[PDB]
Amino acid sequence: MEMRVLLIAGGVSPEHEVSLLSAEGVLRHIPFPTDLAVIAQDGRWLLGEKALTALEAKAAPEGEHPFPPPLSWERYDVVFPLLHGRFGEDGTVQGFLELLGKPYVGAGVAASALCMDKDLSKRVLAQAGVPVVPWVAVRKGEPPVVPFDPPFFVKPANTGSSVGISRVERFQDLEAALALAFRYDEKAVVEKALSPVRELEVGVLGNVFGEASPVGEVRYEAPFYDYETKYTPGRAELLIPAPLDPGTQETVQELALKAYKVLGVRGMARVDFFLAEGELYLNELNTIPGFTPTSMYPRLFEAGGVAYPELLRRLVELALTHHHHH
Amino acid sequence: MEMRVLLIAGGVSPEHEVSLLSAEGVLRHIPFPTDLAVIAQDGRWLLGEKALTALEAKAAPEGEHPFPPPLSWERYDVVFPLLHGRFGEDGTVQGFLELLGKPYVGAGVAASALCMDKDLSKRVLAQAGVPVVPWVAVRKGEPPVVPFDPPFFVKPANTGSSVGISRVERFQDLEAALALAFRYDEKAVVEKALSPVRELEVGVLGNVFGEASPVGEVRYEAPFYDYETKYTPGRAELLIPAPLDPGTQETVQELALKAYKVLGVRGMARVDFFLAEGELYLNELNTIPGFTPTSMYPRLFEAGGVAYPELLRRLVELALTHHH
Ligand SMILES: Nc1ncnc2c1ncn2[C@@H]1O[C@H](COP(=O)(O)OP(=O)(O)OP(=O)(O)O)[C@@H](O)[C@H]1O
Ligand SMILES: Nc1ncnc2c1ncn2[C@@H]1O[C@H](COP(=O)(O)OP(=O)(O)OP(=O)(O)O)[C@@H](O)[C@H]1O
Ligand SMILES: [Mg+2]
Ligand SMILES: [Mg+2]
Ligand SMILES: [Mg+2]
Ligand SMILES: [Mg+2]
Ligand SMILES: [Rb+]
Ligand SMILES: [Rb+]
Ligand SMILES: [Rb+]
Ligand SMILES: [Rb+]
Repeated sequence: MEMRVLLIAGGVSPEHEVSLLSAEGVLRHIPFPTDLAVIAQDGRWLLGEKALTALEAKAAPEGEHPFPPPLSWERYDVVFPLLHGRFGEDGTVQGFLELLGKPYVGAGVAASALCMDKDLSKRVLAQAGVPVVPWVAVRKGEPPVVPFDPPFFVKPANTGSSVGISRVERFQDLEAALALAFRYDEKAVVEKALSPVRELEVGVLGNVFGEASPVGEVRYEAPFYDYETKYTPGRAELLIPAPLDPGTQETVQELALKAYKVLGVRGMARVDFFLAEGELYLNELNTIPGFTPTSMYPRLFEAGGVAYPELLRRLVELALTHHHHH
Repeated sequence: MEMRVLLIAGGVSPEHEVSLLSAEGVLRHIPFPTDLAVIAQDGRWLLGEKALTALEAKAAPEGEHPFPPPLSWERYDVVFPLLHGRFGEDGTVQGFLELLGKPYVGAGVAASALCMDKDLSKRVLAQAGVPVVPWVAVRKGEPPVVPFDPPFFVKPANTGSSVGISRVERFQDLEAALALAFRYDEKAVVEKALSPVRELEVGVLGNVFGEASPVGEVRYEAPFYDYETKYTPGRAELLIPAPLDPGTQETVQELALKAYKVLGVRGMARVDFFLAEGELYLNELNTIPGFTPTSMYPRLFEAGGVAYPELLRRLVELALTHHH
């Protein structure tokens, strides 16, 4: 194999540890020679053997090299950013790689920024006619104006892994939920809580001609699909294909591919939906989905006949056929 | 407080030369010690004396240092990207500066990326209830479907300075218009042309919650506000305050601030509008407006009591305010 890939994991967002878990899964299956670079929680980079050491430790609070790191970029044919959340999944790292001129996996600057913002992505989806849950944006230090009645879900606008998210039952509890959310972002969303709800997820793979995996369903005992439920082995019930009538599954895949085109994604996405009283809502799109042992995206494509090494090989090829097209 | 500013100008977009002219304006009025760095048209950087030489020449086709440059970033307290268009105004350079950790002037990654894309920004604004002209996007290689009558304006979705824009009067000319646009972007927009039309502009200054300048109106003799009209001395007249009914000036300023807040813009924008048959349309936001001798943003704020050195002072201060 002449191909050489640079995997970047870790990061400064609250999903630092999740990103390192995703790295273990990708490195276990990727069929190209791949080097790891870790972004420690302080923003400094660990390279070579120190990055592997940090991987085993499953967290890297302190790094060695201030950005930009002394990394030999010219050794790598493709860069694979596996950095969930702010400063990784939101276009920041993508902007750096664009300036380096390196082919890289996944969505570009604008689609990455847009899909990380739960307010702006919903505006664009709603404008395209995609159903989304009623919501309002709230900015820090500005009084909330919620045209609908609780229960609410309150989120930092740029969150992942359910960090900073509250299920809010009483309006009295809103200001506490917003204040938690504002620990992670200057902007929060307040959404109408669907209850009861089923949670459906579908993977997409492609640049211009996205293709959808089978639909999967998540079930759990907790009050919502929270951080502990997402990453504690065994806690989440991952059902593939979703135990749903085939027509609803078809509508979910159609909506996912529509949203992928509307939001301008490339490389990959995991698209999350809610199903409530027969109605589908697109919840969000994640441009760098998790690859942890409890993550849906590699499992969805496995069920669709795309094995884990093949899935990773296709992501790397799509990175190269995007760049060549310019 | 000590304050040393690093100004970056030039860039790889078609607004390269415009950006160097903006740099001349900024350097003439900025009240802080400021060094220039130039991105040449080939993407390589010029530092120190070679950057000032590039600036004097008003164009830098070739640079010295491949990205990322050996620039002594620690010497600067604030970075001021003055790079108009693709790879300077669209979030890419902002993403690098975010990872560098330095305060920097103007909109962040997401607001920069969205305001540069004429299709995406119209989607968001239209959803938020801001009036915008009818439009469609066209991807390179796909057949356009334009569901309204000509005339049209055809544009690269990422353009600035009117580069690659055509007024299309008949369907037979659409193909040539789109081929022109696709030299500059993989996505084009086709908009319903308003005709006749008046053009209004408002400056915004601030972080997310902005303050609006007076409204200015641009007049010119050319068929539209094109590259030559924009940058040739005397071709464009700025009427400030614009001749509007009082309800209309207020509506323009409210719409600008609403769009600014929805998009989450920081630092500055110049927000452009159309007025046709008494109806307002928001045309675009520019997060790195021009500072050339014929540019409107410094004049809009001059008319609202904010002189040029004070405008630049507030932009640098806003960058630090956000960073803290
Ligand atoms: N409007 C809602 N109604 C019901 N449940 C919700 C709603 N919004 C969020 N949730 C619950 O919170 C979970 C996380 O919300 P969301 O998908 O917005 O967060 P995330 O942090 O972006 O997720 P991921 O880790 O997939 O990136 C959902 O899986 C669901 O359990
Ligand atoms: N829909 C339209 N109807 C009428 N005139 C138009 C329309 N779109 C563009 N124009 C004309 O084309 C000019 C440039 O359009 P636009 O503002 O979209 O380009 P830009 O390159 O982003 O401008 P800037 O240099 O201000 O960034 C307008 O100022 C106007 O003269
Ligand atoms: Mg998410
Ligand atoms: Mg989710
Ligand atoms: Mg513009
Ligand atoms: Mg304009
Ligand atoms: Rb997301
Ligand atoms: Rb809304
Ligand atoms: Rb713009
Ligand atoms: Rb449209």
